[PDB]
Amino acid sequence: TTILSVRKGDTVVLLGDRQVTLGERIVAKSSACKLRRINDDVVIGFAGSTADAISLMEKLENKIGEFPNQLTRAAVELAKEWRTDRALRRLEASLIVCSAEETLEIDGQGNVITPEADGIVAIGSGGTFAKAAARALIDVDGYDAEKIARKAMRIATDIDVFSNEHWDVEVLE
Amino acid sequence: TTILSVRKGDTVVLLGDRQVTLGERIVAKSSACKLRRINDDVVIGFAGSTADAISLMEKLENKIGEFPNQLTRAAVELAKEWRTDRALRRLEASLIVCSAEETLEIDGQGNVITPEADGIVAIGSGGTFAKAAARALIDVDGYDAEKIARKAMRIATDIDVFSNEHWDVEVLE
Amino acid sequence: TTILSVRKGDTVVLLGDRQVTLGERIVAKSSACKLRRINDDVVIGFAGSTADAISLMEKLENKIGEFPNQLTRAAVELAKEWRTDRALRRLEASLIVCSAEETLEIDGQGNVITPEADGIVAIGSGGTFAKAAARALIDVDGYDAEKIARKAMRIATDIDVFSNEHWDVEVLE
Amino acid sequence: TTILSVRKGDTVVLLGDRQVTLGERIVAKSSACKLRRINDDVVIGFAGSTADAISLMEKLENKIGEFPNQLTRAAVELAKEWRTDRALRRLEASLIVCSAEETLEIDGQGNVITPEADGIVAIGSGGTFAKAAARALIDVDGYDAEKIARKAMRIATDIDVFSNEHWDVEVLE
Amino acid sequence: TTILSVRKGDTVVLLGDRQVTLGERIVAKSSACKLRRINDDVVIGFAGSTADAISLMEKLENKIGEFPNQLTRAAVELAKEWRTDRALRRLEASLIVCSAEETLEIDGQGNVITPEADGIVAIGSGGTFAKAAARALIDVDGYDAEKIARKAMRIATDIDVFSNEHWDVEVLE
Amino acid sequence: TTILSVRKGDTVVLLGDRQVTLGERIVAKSSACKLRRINDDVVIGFAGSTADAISLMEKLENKIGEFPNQLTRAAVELAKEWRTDRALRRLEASLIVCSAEETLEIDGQGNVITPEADGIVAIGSGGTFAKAAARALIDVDGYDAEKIARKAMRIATDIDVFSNEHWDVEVLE
Amino acid sequence: TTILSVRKGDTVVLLGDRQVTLGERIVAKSSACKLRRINDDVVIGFAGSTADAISLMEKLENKIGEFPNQLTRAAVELAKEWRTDRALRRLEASLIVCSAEETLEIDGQGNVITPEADGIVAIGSGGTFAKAAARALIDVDGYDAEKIARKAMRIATDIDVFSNEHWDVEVLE
Amino acid sequence: TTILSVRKGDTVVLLGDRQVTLGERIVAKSSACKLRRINDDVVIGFAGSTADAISLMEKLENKIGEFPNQLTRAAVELAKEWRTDRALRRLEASLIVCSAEETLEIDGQGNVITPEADGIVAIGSGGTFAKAAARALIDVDGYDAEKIARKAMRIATDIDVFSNEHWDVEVLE
Amino acid sequence: TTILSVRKGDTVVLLGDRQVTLGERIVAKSSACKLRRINDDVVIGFAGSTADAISLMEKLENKIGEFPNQLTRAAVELAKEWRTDRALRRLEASLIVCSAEETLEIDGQGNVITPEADGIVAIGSGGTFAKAAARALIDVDGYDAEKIARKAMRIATDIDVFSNEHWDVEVLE
Amino acid sequence: TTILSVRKGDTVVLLGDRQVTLGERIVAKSSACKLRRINDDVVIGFAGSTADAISLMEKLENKIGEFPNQLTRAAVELAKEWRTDRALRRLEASLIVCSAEETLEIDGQGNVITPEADGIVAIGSGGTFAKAAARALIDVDGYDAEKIARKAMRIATDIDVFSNEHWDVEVLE
Amino acid sequence: TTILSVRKGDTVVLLGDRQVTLGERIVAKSSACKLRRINDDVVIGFAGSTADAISLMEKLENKIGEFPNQLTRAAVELAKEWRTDRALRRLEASLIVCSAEETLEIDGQGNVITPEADGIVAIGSGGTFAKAAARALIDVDGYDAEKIARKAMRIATDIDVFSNEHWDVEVLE
Ligand SMILES: [Mg+2]
Ligand SMILES: [Mg+2]
Ligand SMILES: [Mg+2]
Ligand SMILES: [Mg+2]
Ligand SMILES: [Mg+2]
Ligand SMILES: [Mg+2]
Ligand SMILES: [Mg+2]
Ligand SMILES: [Mg+2]
Ligand SMILES: [Mg+2]
Ligand SMILES: [Mg+2]
Ligand SMILES: [Mg+2]
Repeated sequence: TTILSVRKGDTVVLLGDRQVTLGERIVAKSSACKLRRINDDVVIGFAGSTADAISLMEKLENKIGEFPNQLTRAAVELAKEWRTDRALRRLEASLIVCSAEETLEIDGQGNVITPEADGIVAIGSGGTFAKAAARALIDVDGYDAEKIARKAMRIATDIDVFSNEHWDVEVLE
Repeated sequence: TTILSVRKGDTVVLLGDRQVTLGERIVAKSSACKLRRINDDVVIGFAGSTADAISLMEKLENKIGEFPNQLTRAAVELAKEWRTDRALRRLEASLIVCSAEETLEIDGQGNVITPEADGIVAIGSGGTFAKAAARALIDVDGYDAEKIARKAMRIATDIDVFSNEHWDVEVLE
Repeated sequence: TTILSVRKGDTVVLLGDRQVTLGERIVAKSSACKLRRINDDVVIGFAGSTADAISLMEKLENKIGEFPNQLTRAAVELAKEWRTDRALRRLEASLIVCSAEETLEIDGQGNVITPEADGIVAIGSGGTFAKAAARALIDVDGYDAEKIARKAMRIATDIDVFSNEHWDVEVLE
Repeated sequence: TTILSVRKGDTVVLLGDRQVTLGERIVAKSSACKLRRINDDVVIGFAGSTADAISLMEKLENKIGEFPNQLTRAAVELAKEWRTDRALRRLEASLIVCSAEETLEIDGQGNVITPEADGIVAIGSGGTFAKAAARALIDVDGYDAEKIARKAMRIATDIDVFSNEHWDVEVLE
Repeated sequence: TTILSVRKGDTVVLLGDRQVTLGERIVAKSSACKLRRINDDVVIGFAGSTADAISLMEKLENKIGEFPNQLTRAAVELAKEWRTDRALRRLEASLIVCSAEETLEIDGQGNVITPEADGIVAIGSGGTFAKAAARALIDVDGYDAEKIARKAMRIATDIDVFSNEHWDVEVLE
Repeated sequence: TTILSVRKGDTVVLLGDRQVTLGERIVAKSSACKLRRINDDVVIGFAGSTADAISLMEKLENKIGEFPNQLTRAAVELAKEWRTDRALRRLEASLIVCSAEETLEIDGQGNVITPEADGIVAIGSGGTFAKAAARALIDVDGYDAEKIARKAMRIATDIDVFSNEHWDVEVLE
Repeated sequence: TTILSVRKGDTVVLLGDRQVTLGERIVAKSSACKLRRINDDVVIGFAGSTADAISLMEKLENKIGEFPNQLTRAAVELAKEWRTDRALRRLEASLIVCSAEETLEIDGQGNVITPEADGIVAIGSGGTFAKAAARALIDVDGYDAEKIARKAMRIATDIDVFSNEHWDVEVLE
Repeated sequence: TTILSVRKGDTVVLLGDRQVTLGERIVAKSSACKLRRINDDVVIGFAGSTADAISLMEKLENKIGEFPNQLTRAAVELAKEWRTDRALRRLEASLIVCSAEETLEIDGQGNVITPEADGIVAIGSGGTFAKAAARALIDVDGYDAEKIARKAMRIATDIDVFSNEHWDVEVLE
Repeated sequence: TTILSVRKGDTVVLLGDRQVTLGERIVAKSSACKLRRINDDVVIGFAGSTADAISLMEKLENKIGEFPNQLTRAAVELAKEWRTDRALRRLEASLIVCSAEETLEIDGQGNVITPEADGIVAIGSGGTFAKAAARALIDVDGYDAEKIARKAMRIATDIDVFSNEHWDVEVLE
Repeated sequence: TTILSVRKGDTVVLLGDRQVTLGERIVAKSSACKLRRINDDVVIGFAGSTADAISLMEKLENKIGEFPNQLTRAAVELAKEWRTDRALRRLEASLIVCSAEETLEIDGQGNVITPEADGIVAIGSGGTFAKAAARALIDVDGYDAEKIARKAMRIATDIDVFSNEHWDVEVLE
Repeated sequence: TTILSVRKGDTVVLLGDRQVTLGERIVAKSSACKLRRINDDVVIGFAGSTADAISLMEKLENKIGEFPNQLTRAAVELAKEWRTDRALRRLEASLIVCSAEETLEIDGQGNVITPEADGIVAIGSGGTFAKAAARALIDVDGYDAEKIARKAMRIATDIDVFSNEHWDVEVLE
């Protein structure tokens, strides 16, 4: 999987590939969407199984419900619960949560990561390749957020045998 | 095990072999049915033990009871429960769920997989071989769903030492 | 251990050897009975320790109590419980359950296995050898159920270092 | 450890050595008693730690309280509980239970073993050596139960680096 | 694999199935012959890869060349070399060597096994099942060597997921 | 990797993908040719590293040099050497060798495999998927060897994360 | 395996059972001789495969050839070679070497063991049980060497699942 | 991670680096703060994930709430709970707790460590290097607490591949 | 750690070193007291973490509260609880408990060990060295309890890399 | 380590960082050069230890000596030797070999990899990140080879905890 | 072990502790010298066993003999041989080689490390602690090389349970 978010200027994008892999060996679906809206202001992308990811999304919605305009706090509360709940701990996933304003990466080790100044966040087997590629373009004139994101996904997914070339795209802002 | 579903035209079929293997070594039964009807509109096939599969079937019936004509939703709710319930998580199985309209694959990793456009879904040690074979025939003139499914089962079960040549067949639509 | 059941004609037999082995290397008892009656219609043989086997027998009696004339259903319910109960899952055993009418094999993987048409079921380290031997004799004129079972036990228990030549015998139907 | 019981004629003996070993390496006590009376009619010897063994003794007393003159049943009920109780299962021990009439060996695998006709039972790292030695003497004129037991302990404990030459002795029956 | 030899009366047979399995998972060929003649008086069947088996056959021919009418000695010399040669020891195979007069089983553990009085020898994942089945029939009137062998192969190969129903047959003697 | 050969009619084809994967994780080259001609009559494809595959190719050329029109024999001699040479045994590869007349698969387990009647052979992580797909089309009117091979490669390489969509093609015949 | 030697008075006996076990689970031969003469004065019994044991026997003959009337030295030289030769070190076996005068046990750890004053030596899975039994009888009036050895083999082989009741016997010294 | 506290004179400092590392191989954030105030008198630094560390911080706040002016006791009570709570035990973290007066190190092994007279405490992969460096400077004229801490962080974080050069600083007192 | 108790004459001493080691690699504190008084008559030393040891101390105080002048009984009850409580079982520690009259060693294996006649008890990585040294001096004229204990601690802590030369001393008694 | 080569236009650059890491955890040198010239036309960079890398360099010089103007062939011959030589196979390294004309990557798996059309090759823990970054810039106006390489090294070495910011640079062309 | 070298000004020192540890557990000698002169200009310290270290010293003397005033080259040639010689590779050691002019660290991974500008090099379990401490003092007025080295050794050896407080000292330059 490769989920990438680039914020540049008045815009932020989120991309994910669509490959589901079994046994680290075979592609079982090449057209699975890994991004979900949860309102007008917030989208989220996931690496991990449908069930794991969705269970964690729902718990996150509850944390946004409780802390309505502190995205970061909700994220942290989610991570806290995730690490202490026996059930949740049996799940593997990583999430990126995106608003017009903030972007957060949350994993099952309990890290809650915001971008450096460059506005770049990524998860998945392909994520680091994407981050690298994006960073190469972040300060180059003519490259808006989307263009950066697309070129980086191409590069990352070409590299990552566990990610494909078919992407979902969200934009905010 | 090999369970295969092919949807072509106004018809969908589901096939499963009948081999039960112990210790990945020996055949203990060559005549076990791996398909269950649960009403007029829905059949389901399983890879895994009688007990594990059935326990998961029953939880799925409950999810259909609660979400009566959203087969996909029921599947997703099942997967959610399966991944978070301590007990269910100790079970190994995979399911394919078939209606006139939809087909879903659900596993214990929490994946919920629908076919690509070709209408093909399969699980079990033989499943991917069957999917490959079916995809070779999906767009070929003269091959309806049943004929495709039978030829692919022959091929896949000939290859998979854990699947046999005796099949159960369901048809819908 | 070797527990074998052969049904031929209007007769069924159940045999078990009497060896208890420790550490997979030394015989601690050569005279342990591995068969138990639980009413007039039903006997049961076990591979596994006295305690594990009996605990599972008692849970099975309860399942027969709840589903009085569906031996098969009780068996399945037992298997279901066995697979989902944390405690039961820590036990190693396999059972064969015999009535005049039905014979079932239940193991800790959650399989519930009925014989093929040949009426033969067996468990234990020696079970598959016994099954093979019995099958060779099932359709031969002059061999009733008991005679088949005895010859197959000789053969299987000669081969299995974990089974001995001393057998308990039940007859029904 | 070596605990040995020999029943011959109108007499039964129980012996245990007195060595406590740590880390399978060093002797921490050479004068620990491994036998306990629990009334006039019943003694018991243990292999395993003081705490484990005693916890299991107490549960056994309760089983004798409930089944007052079925020593064998109590033993079996104890084994049943031991195997299903999460807590008890974390204990390592083996026990021999002796009355004028019966002798039983119970372990943490859930075996409940009575002697063959020769009246010999043993547990511990040294137990099998002792059994062998005792059996050599069981049918020899001039050797009563005690004499057999002592000679066998000498032999077994000389062999077993985890047992010593200092023994506790009980006689009944 | 299943290679079986039955000697009864003035006749001996050797059978082998034809399944080649990769990764203990998939059938790569269902029509591979596992028997070789090496002159008028001697045939040999193998479990193991073409290359391993043949390399060992050739070394065996050399041992027969050197010890021309002591089949048993040749076998033993082969086993001796096989166990001490670094190269040969990296091979996995088992062989059965058959003449009008003698039958020997040789493996990579260095065992050299001749039949018991019943004239039955077998190797391969299926071998023991076959032996069991054959032994059940060895003393039954009407069953010559071939008939026994065929029925046993059916039974064994039906059981062994790593053996198939297509057999090669040699007869001597 | 996916290397596939289909012989139908007076024609045989050989295809290989071009992906090189490191650490089972990342694509390091997407344009590597895995097929080599060695004269006018013989081509060969490999799964494995450039160095391992080539070393084995050269030893195979020598075997053809020595046994000029027994392709099968050369293959077998190669396999024999490969399995007994200490150095060669440290290599991982699989080969398919193709002439107008014969096709062979050789691996590092020492198997030498010829097609069944359907004329199909394949190796690599994607090979079995390709074989399945090809077999589905082998007897269907309109599908010559090349067309079969291309469709099966699409299917297999779409499935195998370790194979790509860029193929080299040889034809003979 | 159980090989036992008892020296009492002006007599020494050597016994071995005849069971060959594969995979530590099935008996492949119940009639294999584990004793070999090598001249008029010296016999030897082995635990381990025919090939390993014989290879080591032959090296021992050479050591006796070089040190003709120091049985003990030959034994030690053999052990020395066995421990330093790469090839020999890959073999599993233990030997007992018997003359009218001396008895030695040699293993693959490089121990060379002579009896205590009681004249008893034993190897194999069953060896220590046999030693224990023999020691119980060594000093009892009426038991000559053979009688002791036979009773101890019964006892040890009854206990050892890897030894049987069929014995070869040599007498000297 | 490197968290360091140096107390010298009427001043104490606490430093932490800002690197978050994934998979022990890649830096995911170089600007994460690892220090938290919890009132006017007490700050705390952590090695471990945001979620684990914060969960443990909150439990510590509760312990300070219950034992208001025994920092050391709270620390010990926290450690006690941490070691006995199933959930907490699944977390990896280490903490340093600092007041004007006391400094404590608490880890998941249940150690509660106060500085030696030199006033130095440190945790993390880099902690022991920092301790070593600080100790070299503790008694040297001209080096106040901050200066010592800064130089030791440079040194330790230069060495530790899992710590970076960007530090957060607290001073008390 | 090294905790040692020597009782000689009308005096008993208890000593412990002060080293705390992390990761079996580094000294984190060289001045940690490992002895605690709990009233006028009883002191106790521990090997293990502050938290584990203290938790177990407190449970021991409760056992003394309940069995006020049976120190041995309290110890045994503690051990019983410790071995059956899920939480306590996750702790590693060993204790020595000392009164004017009795001395006991308790570990997490559930052993409860009293001295031999020589009045010596010790725990920790250095404990057995200390016991050896003390036993060498126990019967030598001029050496009272304290002098013995000090010399043995020197010797043992010089040897044990996990114990240091700084000791806490208690005397009774 | 990060070694990167970018060829763009009539220029090629080769960069390597200078960090040497021990135990995958501490930096032992931050100023080690990982590039070596070997004549006027050819430079080479290495990941791996000085000794391993240099040993392999010297063998490569010999291969260039033997195949003077086929850089690619030398590389392949080196890889061949490296994979078959027992000694060389014990070394861990990867190399990049650069001339004005060709660039090759050689590893210990025996891969020999040339760049895609983009002219980019990289090895080391950081290599794939550098490749990703370089690829993002390869086709952008204003970025010559050096500028691309420098920016990609910054990015990759920022990410790779096993690479640093200090680089050696060669230019050809 | 801790071997440390500090070069400052016109002077270089080399120190080593004297502790030999067995089984990572016990000190077997506290007075072993780990430094050797090999002429007037060169000393060397080692971590590792006497035999390993000395064998490697001798090979190094030969390399200095061959490259008389290129200390660095000799070191590199030694490392080269060490990594390719089968025998040498079975040794564990690390060395520091010191002259008036150069200092080199050589290990069994094949690294050859010279100091950074600060002139500090160290090996052994304690080495990194020493390096850290030394670096803290390197630029501080009043601290010559020896004084730095001594203070760092104190600190490092106090930390490292595998190093002691007794040091050997050489001075040059
Ligand atoms: Mg890809
Ligand atoms: Mg099949
Ligand atoms: Mg048997
Ligand atoms: Mg002893
Ligand atoms: Mg089969
Ligand atoms: Mg693919
Ligand atoms: Mg036996
Ligand atoms: Mg750093
Ligand atoms: Mg010490
Ligand atoms: Mg870095
Ligand atoms: Mg120290």
